[PDB]
Amino acid sequence: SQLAHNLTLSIFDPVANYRAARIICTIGPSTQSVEALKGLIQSGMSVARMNFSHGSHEYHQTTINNVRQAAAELGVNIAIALDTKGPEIRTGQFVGGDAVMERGATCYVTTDPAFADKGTKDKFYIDYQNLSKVVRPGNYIYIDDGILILQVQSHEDEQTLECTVTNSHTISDRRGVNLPGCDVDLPAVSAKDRVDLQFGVEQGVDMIFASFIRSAEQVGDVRKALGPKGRDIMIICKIENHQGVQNIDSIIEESDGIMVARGDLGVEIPAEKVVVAQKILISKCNVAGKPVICATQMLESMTYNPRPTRAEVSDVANAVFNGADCVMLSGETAKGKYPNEVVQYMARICLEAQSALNEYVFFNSIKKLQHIPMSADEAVCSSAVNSVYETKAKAMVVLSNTGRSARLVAKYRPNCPIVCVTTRLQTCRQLNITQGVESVFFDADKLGHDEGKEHRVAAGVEFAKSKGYVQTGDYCVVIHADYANQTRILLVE
Amino acid sequence: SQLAHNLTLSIFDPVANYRAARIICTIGPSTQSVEALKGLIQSGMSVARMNFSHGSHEYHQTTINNVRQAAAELGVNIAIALDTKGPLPAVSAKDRVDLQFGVEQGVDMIFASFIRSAEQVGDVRKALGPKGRDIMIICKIENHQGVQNIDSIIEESDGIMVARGDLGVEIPAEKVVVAQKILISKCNVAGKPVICATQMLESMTYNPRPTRAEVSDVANAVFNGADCVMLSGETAKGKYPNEVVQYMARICLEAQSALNEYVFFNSIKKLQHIPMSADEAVCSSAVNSVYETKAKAMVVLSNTGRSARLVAKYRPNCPIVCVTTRLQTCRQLNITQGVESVFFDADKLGHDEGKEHRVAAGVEFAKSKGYVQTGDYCVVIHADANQTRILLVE
Amino acid sequence: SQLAHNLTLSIFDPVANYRAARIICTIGPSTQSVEALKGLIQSGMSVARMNFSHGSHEYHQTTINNVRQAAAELGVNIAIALDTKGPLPAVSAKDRVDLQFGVEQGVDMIFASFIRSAEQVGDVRKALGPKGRDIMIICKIENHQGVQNIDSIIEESDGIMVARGDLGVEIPAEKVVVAQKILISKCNVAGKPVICATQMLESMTYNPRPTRAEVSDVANAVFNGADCVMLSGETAKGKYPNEVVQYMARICLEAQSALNEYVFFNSIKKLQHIPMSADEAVCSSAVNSVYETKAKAMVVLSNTGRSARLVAKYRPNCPIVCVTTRLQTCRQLNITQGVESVFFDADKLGHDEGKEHRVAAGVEFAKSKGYVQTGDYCVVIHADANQTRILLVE
Amino acid sequence: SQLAHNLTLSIFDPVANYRAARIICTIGPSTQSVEALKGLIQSGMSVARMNFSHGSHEYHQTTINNVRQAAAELGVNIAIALDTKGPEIRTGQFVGGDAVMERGATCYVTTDPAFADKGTKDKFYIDYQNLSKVVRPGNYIYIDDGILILQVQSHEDEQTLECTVTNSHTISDRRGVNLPGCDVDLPAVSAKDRVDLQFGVEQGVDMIFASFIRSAEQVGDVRKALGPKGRDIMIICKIENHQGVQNIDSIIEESDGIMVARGDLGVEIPAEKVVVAQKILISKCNVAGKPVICATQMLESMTYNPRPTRAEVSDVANAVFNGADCVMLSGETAKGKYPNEVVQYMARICLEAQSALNEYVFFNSIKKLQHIPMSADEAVCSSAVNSVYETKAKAMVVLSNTGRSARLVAKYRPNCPIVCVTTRLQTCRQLNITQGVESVFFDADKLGHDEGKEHRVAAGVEFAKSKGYVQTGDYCVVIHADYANQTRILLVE
Ligand SMILES: Cc1cc(C)c(S(=O)(=O)O)cc1Nc1ccc(Nc2c(C)cc(C)c(S(=O)(=O)O)c2C)c2c1C(=O)c1ccccc1C2=O
Ligand SMILES: Cc1cc(C)c(S(=O)(=O)O)cc1Nc1ccc(Nc2c(C)cc(C)c(S(=O)(=O)O)c2C)c2c1C(=O)c1ccccc1C2=O
Ligand SMILES: Cc1cc(C)c(S(=O)(=O)O)cc1Nc1ccc(Nc2c(C)cc(C)c(S(=O)(=O)O)c2C)c2c1C(=O)c1ccccc1C2=O
Ligand SMILES: Cc1cc(C)c(S(=O)(=O)O)cc1Nc1ccc(Nc2c(C)cc(C)c(S(=O)(=O)O)c2C)c2c1C(=O)c1ccccc1C2=O
Ligand SMILES: [K+]
Ligand SMILES: [K+]
Ligand SMILES: [K+]
Ligand SMILES: [K+]
Ligand SMILES: [K+]
Ligand SMILES: [K+]
Ligand SMILES: [K+]
Ligand SMILES: [K+]
Repeated sequence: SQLAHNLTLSIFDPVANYRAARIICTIGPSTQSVEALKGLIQSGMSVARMNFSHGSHEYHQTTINNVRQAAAELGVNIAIALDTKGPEIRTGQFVGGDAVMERGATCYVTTDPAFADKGTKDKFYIDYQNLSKVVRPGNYIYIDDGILILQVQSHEDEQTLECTVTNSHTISDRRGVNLPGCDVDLPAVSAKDRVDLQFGVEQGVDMIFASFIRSAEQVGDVRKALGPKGRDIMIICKIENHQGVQNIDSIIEESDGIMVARGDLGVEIPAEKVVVAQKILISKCNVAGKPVICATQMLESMTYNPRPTRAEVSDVANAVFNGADCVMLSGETAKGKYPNEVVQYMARICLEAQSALNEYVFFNSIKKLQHIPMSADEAVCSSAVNSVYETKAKAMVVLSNTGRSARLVAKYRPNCPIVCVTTRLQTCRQLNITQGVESVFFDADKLGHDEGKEHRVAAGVEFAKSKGYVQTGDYCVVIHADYANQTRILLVE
Repeated sequence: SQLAHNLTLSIFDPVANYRAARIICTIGPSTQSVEALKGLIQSGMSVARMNFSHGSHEYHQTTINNVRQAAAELGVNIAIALDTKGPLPAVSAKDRVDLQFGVEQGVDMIFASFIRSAEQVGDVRKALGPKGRDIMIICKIENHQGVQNIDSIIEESDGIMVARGDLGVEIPAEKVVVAQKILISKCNVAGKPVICATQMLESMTYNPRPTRAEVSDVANAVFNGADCVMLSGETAKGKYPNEVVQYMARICLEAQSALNEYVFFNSIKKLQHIPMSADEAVCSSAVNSVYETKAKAMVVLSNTGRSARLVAKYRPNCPIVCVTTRLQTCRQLNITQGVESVFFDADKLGHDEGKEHRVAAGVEFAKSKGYVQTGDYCVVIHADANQTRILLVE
Repeated sequence: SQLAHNLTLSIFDPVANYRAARIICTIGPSTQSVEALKGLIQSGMSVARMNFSHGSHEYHQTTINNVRQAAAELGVNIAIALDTKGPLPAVSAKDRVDLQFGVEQGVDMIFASFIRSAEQVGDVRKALGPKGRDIMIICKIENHQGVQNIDSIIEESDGIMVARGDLGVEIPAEKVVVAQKILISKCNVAGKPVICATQMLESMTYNPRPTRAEVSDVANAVFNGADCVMLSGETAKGKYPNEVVQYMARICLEAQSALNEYVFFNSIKKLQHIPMSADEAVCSSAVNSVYETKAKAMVVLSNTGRSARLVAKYRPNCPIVCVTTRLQTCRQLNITQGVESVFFDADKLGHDEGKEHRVAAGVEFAKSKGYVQTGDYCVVIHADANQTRILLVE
Repeated sequence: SQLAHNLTLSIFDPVANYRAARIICTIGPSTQSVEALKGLIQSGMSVARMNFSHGSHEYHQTTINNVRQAAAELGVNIAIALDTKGPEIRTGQFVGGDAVMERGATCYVTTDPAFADKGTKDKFYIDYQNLSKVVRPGNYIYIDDGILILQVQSHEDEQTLECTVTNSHTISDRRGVNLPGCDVDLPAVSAKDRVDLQFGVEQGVDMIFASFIRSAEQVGDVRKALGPKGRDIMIICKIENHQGVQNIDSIIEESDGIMVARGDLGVEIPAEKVVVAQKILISKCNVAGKPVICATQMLESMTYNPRPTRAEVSDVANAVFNGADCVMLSGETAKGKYPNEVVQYMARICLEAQSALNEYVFFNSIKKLQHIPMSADEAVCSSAVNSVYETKAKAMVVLSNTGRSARLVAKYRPNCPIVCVTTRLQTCRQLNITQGVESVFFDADKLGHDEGKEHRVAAGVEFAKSKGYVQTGDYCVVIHADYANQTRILLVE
C-alpha cells in the first residue's frame, strides 16, 4: 500500500498545502539576535533548542528573551527547549596546556586525582573513577570528539591503564572522553544539571532534552530534579548509547518523548545498525503516541556550503518516511553560514517527502496493534481519524487543554491537518514537537469558559478556513475528549 | 506491517544468513587485474560493469577475459555488463559498434544510457541484432522524459537503472528521492530488476570510511526494494575497492534484517487482478506456501530464468535457489534479488524430464549453504507445464 | 465468522438478556378482548395486525380501541397495523375506503397486499393523502412480479413483508426459501424493516405444540436477518394464543443467542461506498465503537426514528434505546429489530436543546432493564447536526 | 458476504450443474427389492442405511446383496451403512400382553427382575438396573416412543419408584423407555451390537452409524468391537442426547464423522436448542474435516403425502446452508408411499440451496481458523482450493487412495466439483458421505501402478469433461498428496 501509493505518484504534481513534520533549530551566535530569530521563524522553525554544554546562564537568558520577543513580534508560538549538559567524562590538565600524542607511543591513563594538574604525553588523568572497572584490555577510549583513539593494553594497577596511541593528535586541557561499548554508571543528572534544570523551570521552558538517558529510573531522576513547579515540563529523553536502545521500552513509557541522536549512537554502534535503530525508536514512539525527534547529522554540509549533498537530502526525507514527528538542526543554525536557507530547504524536503507518504499505512498499522477492548480515549480518537478517511474530511478540530487529545489524535495519522484549540499557551508551544498539528490559543480570560464548546469549535474551523484547508461543502471531523468526550462530523458553511 | 516489524527488531540480534540484494561493480585501473577481480568477487560482486564512455575495445576485452578467468578460478558465475556511452539519437554510431562488440563477446546485459522513450529501447534491440536477442536491456533513466515515459519504458525493457546523479542535474534532489521510490516500486510490480546507481558510497573512493548519510542512502535503497546497488568510482579508480564492496554487502545485509518481505509480498499480490493467469497464480501461491509453512528455502526450475524472476517478484522471506540448464541464466539472475543459481549441465548429466535430479541438486545446494536441514520445509516449483511441491528435507 | 461463532457456542449457556426480533400478531375472535390483548402483550406482542379481508369498520374499531386500552393499562406502546384486502389495480375501491379509515383512526402502518411494482406503492400513498404522510407502507410481496421488481419496491416503500404462503402458490417451495433470503438481505442493506410472514407455527393453532420443522423455520428467519416474525391464524382463531407468542419469543431469543451480529455489521459496512455521507459514517462508526469497546447498550436520540433505523441497520451486539419526543415513533419502531423506545414528553418536560435530559432518560432505561451498570460503556448518538459520545456509566 | 451474495441472486437463473450434498436412504420393505433400489439410485441415493433395530441378519443380508446388485447393474458405487441397534432400556412383559394406563393413576416402576414377566397397570418392570440411581423425583420417564409420559413421585425403595401416569395410553410387552435429562451409563456396545458389527465386517460394510454415543472412550469401544479386520470401516457417531453434545469435541476427534439425530435429541432438549445444536455440530465437523449427516425429521410428511409441508422444505435447505455434507431419509424411503419422489425432491432442494450458497464464506472461515505454521497436508489442500478461486478453475482432480486428501480438499469448499481418482473401490463408496466429491475408480490391477500419475490425472480430467464440468480453455487444479505432494494448474485440451 505504500508500494501501491508510489505507483500513482507524479513528481510534477503540486506539493501538499501544509507541512506535518516539525523543525527544531539549535540557537547559536549565527542566530541568537532577534532579527536572526525572526528569520528562522519565517523559514519554518517551531522549536528553539539551547545547548547547555556551552554558554553561561546569561547567554541562554539572552536566547530565552530574544526567542520570546521574536515570536511575539510575529504573533506565533515557539517552544523553548533546554538541552542539558548531562554527565561527561573529561581528561585532566596538561603541563603546560597540551600534550602531543605520537602514533604507536605507549601512555598511561590514570584515575588518580593526584595527576589532575600534571598530565603529560606519557601519563595523564581521566576524571571518571570507575574507569578501571568498566574498561577491559582490547577496548578503546576516544578523546577530543573521538579524534584521539587509543587502545587499552593492560591494567598497570587498579587505578591506571596502559594504552597505545592509535592516532597522532595533540590534545588540550580537559578534553571529553568516550568509552565505546562500556556500561557507564554516571548519575542521571549531574550537579550542574540540577542547577540548569532549576533555571529552566524558573524561566518557564517548555521541554527538556535530557542527555545520555540509559534507563527508565533515570527519567524519574530528571522529574525529581525538575521539582513540583516543573511537573508540566516535557521530558524528551536523548538516546545516545546501547543502553538507551536496549532499555527503550521502559524509557519511552517514562518519558514524554524521545530523541534519536545518530551521531552519539554512531560512536559505538556501526552506522548501518544506527539506521536500523532509528527505524525501531521512531516506530516505537509512534505506537506509544509520543513525539520523536530525528537529530544530529541532517544537513551538516550546509553549515559552510550553499547546498547539501544528495545523500543528506535523502537522509532528511527518509526521517519523515520513518515516521518522525521532528527533524533537528544543530551547527547548521547555531554557527552556519546559511541559517535561513537550511531551515527553508529542510521544510521543502519534509513537505516533498510528505507528498509521497501514505498516512493510511500509518493509521492502519497503529490501529491493528490496539487490543480489544480499547478504552474510551483510544476508541474515540482512532474512530475520529477513521471518519476522516471514511468521509474524505479535509480538516480536524481537537479541543484539548493539556494537548493529550491532540497527541492521541495525531498518533493515528490523518491525511488532513489537525487544528488544536487550547486555553493554554504552554500547550500551543509544546505541541510544536507533534507532527501534523497546529495550535489556536483560546483566551479563557477575556472570552469566557465556553462550556458549550461551540465558540472553541468555530474558532478552530475559522482557522481551518483561513489557512484554506476547508471551504463550504467540506467535511470536518470535530472531537472533544477529556471521560467527557464527543465526536461531530460537521458540514462547513 | 513494516511498522509492526520495526517494533520486534533488535540491533543486537545476529544478521540474516544470506544477503538478497545484489552488488554491481564498475571495473577500472584500480580493479582490472585478475587478482583484483578475485578480490571483488570475494567481497560481494555479482555483476561487472564496463563503462564504454572511456577505454578502447582492447581495454574492455581485457576486462571480459579477466572477469571470466577470475570467475572460473573461483567456480562462480559473474555477469558482465556493457554500459553504453550514449549521447540526439538513442543509439549513436559509437554505440552501434560497441553493441556489435558486446554481442560478439557474449555480454550478459546492456545498461542503455539516457533512455527517454519506449521506441528508443527498440533501437538498442535493433543494434544488438538476431544473435543478441537473449541479451537483457536495462534502461538508464537520467532525465524527466525517462521518468515521464517510465511505464512504457519498463514494459519494453528487461529492467531499469535509477541514475540519481544524472537526474539530479535538472530535477531538485528532494524530487529525485521520490522518483527513486516510484521507479523501484513500478519495477517491483512489473517483476523486472531495478538498479539503484550513482552517488552510493562516493566519499569512500579516497577515504577509508564513508559518511553516515551515505550509509543510510544505501540502506534505504534496499528498503525501497531495489534488486541491486551499484558502485561507480569506488571500484573503478578508488583506494579501497575491496573494503567498499564488503561494506555495501554489510549494509545490505543489515537493511535486509530490518526489511519485512511480507509487506512486499502482500502489496504485489493485492495489485493482481482476478482471475490470475496460471504463471502468476502458481508463483504467488508458492511464495504464500513458504509464509504459510515457515519454509526455509525455495527451489525453482527455470531455463530462461522467467520463473525465477516471477517467484523473486513475490519476495519470500527465505533464499531462492534456481536450478538452470544454462550458464547464461546463472549470470543474468545476478541482477534479481534473493536468488542464487545452480548450473545443471544437461550435456554430461542428461535431460532429466522427471525433474527429480534438478530438484535434488537445488535442495543439495540449499543444504550445503545451511538454509535447510532435516525436518525443514522447502517449496519446489517448476513452471515452464507447471507443478508445486512442498518437500520435507531428510 | 458465523461458522467461527458456532464453534464457541454451548446450548447449556444462559440465553441473552434481551430479544431483538419483534413479533406481530393478527387479532381475531380468539384475541380481540382487552384482557386477551393484555395476554398477548405480556407474551411478546409488539405489533397488532388487523386483517381487512374480513370484518367491518365497527369490528376493527373495537380492535383499535381495545389495543390502545390494553396498552395504556400496561404503560407500553403497541403498533397498530392495517392489512388491506387487496385484489387488477393496486388499491381497490374497498381499499381506498379502508385506508381512509386508517388515517382517521391514526394507524401506524399499512401492510399493502399484493404489491407488484414501484408505482403501485404510490397508489397506496395517494389513497392515504396528506394527513397520512407519516404512516409507513410495508409492501407485501406475494408473486413473481413483486420479487422481480423488488429493488424499486424497496426504494419506494418503508419496508417489506415476505409472504411465503402466497408466493408458494406459483413458485416452487424450495425457491421461496431462497427468495426469502434475497428479500431479507436486500432490506437489511436498505435499512428498512422486513417481515417474515405466513406458515410460521401453523400447527400450533389447534395443537398445544408445533412441529420441529416449524420451529427451525422461525429460527432460520431470524438467522436470515428478519426484523419481525408474524403470527396469522395462531393468534386470530387459535386455541393457544398466549402460548404461541411466548414460544415464538423463546425461539427468537434462542436463535439470537446463536446469531453473530458482527457478520451482519461487517457485511453491510463493506457494501457502503467511499466516501460515505455524514449519516452513514456517524452510525456505522458508532456501532463500530460498541464492538471496539464492548459497550453494553446504545442510546439514540431520534424524533422521526430515521436515526434509530439506521443504527439498527448496522446490528450492534447490544440493546438499542431510542429516546423520542413522539409516541408515533415509539409504535413505529416496533417493526425494527433490536430497538426499544423511550417516550420523552416535550410538553411537560421541555424542549431540551442541550440534550442531556433525553440522554439521561435513555441511560436510566438501560440501567432499569439491567443492560448497563456502573463501569460499563454506552455509546450515545444524536444525528438529526450530529454527535457521538462514548459515555461511562456511573 | 453471504449477505452480499444474496443480493446478486435471482430465483429465475438456472441451477448448478452438480449437487454437492449427498443423500442417505434407509432401506425397508418399500425399497428393499433390486428394482426399487435401482429406482433410488437414479433418484439420487449415494448411501444405503440398514436399521439394525429391526429385521434379522437374513433380512439385512438381502439388503446388502440387493444394494450390491442394483449398483453393479447401473455401474455406480453405493455405500452400505450399518446403523446399530445400540443400548436400549425396555419394560418387561405384562399379564396378559398389555396394560392400560389411566391418566392420573399411580403406578410403580420396579427394577427387580422377579417382575419381568408379571407386569400390570399398577406395578411393572424396567430392565435398566441403575434406574434408581440416575432418576430423581420430579423427573420424567417416556415409554413407547414417548407416547406414555409418567412422572416419578418418590422412591418406594431402592428398587421401585412411585409414579403418576400423565398420559392415557395402553402399552404392550417390552416397550422402549426414555430417561430425559438423565445420565445413562449403559455400555457403548451391547452384546447384540458386537454380533451385528461382526456381521458388518464379514459382509464388508463401508461405515457404522454407531448409536447413542456419549463420550470419546465409547468410540474406541466400537473400534475394538470392529476388530483388526474392520480397522478401515468408518465410524460415524450418532449424537442422540445431551452427553453427546457436551462431549462433542473429543467425540469428533475419535470418530470418522458425526450424525445429528434431531428427533432423539428433541426428546430431552427443547426443539429451539436442537436447531442451535445442529449449527454447532455441523460447523465443528466442517473445521475437523469430517463428514456430518443431518438425520431424522426431514421430509417426514412425504411418507404418506405426495408433497411435503413448506416448513420441511426450508428445513432440508437450511441443513445444506448450515454446511452439512449429508441429508438422511428414514421412514420416507423405508416404508413410504413415494420413495423415488422424496429422494428426487430432496435432491432438487439440495441443489437449489447450493445455488444460493456462497462456498467462499466457508473457505475463508475455515482458512482463517488454521494456525501458523500449517503442516504440509493442510497447506497444500487449502492452497489448491485457493487457486480454484484465484483462477476461476472449473474443476479439481484429487489423487487419493484412502480418501484422506479428497476429504481434506472438500473441507476447504471449492466452488467447483472435486473429482477423486482412487485405486480402491472401498474409497469410492466411503466418499459418498463427503459433499462435493465424485469418485473415479482406477483399476491398478488391469491398468498398472502408474507412478507417473498422469494416467490417473487424465482419467480424472476425462471424467470432468464427460460430465461437462470442463472444456477446452478451462483451468483445472490437480493435486496429489500422500509427504509426497504436488499441485498442478492445468490447461484443458
Ligand atoms: C578560538 C578557537 C581556539 C581553538 C583551539 C579552536 S580549535 O582548535 O578548532 O578547537 C577553535 C577556536 N575557534 C573559536 C573558539 C571560540 C569561539 N567563540 C566562543 C566559543 C566557541 C565558545 C565560548 C564558550 C565562547 S565564550 O564563552 O563567549 O568565551 C566563545 C567566545 C569562536 C571560535 C571561532 O573559531 C569562531 C569563528 C568564527 C566566528 C566565531 C567564532 C567563535 O566564536
Ligand atoms: C560562531 C562560530 C562559528 C564557527 C565557524 C565556530 S568553529 O567552527 O568551531 O570554529 C564556532 C562558533 N562559535 C560557536 C559555535 C558553537 C557554539 N555552540 C556549540 C558548540 C561549542 C558545540 C556544539 C556541538 C554545538 S551544537 O551541536 O550545534 O548544539 C553548539 C551549538 C557556540 C559558539 C560560540 O561562539 C559561543 C559563544 C558564546 C557562548 C556560547 C557559544 C556557543 O555555544
Ligand atoms: C401388525 C401391527 C401391529 C401393531 C400393534 C401395530 S401398532 O399398534 O401401530 O404399533 C402396527 C402393526 N403394523 C405392522 C406391523 C408389522 C409389520 N411388518 C413387520 C414389522 C413392522 C416388523 C417386523 C420385524 C416384521 S417381521 O420380522 O418380518 O415379522 C414385520 C412383518 C407391518 C405392519 C403394518 O402395519 C404394515 C402396513 C402396511 C405394509 C406393511 C406393514 C407391515 O409390514
Ligand atoms: C412396510 C410398512 C408400512 C407401514 C405403513 C408400516 S407402519 O406405519 O408402522 O404401520 C410398517 C411397515 N413395515 C416396516 C416399517 C418399518 C421397518 N423398519 C423400521 C422400524 C420398525 C422403525 C423405524 C423407526 C425405522 S427408520 O426410522 O426408518 O429407520 C424403520 C426402517 C420395518 C418394516 C417391516 O415391515 C419389516 C419387515 C421385516 C423386517 C424388517 C422390517 C422393518 O424394519
Ligand atoms: K548536550
Ligand atoms: K500525502
Ligand atoms: K555511460
Ligand atoms: K527480513
Ligand atoms: K390480506
Ligand atoms: K448474539
Ligand atoms: K438405530
Ligand atoms: K454456488
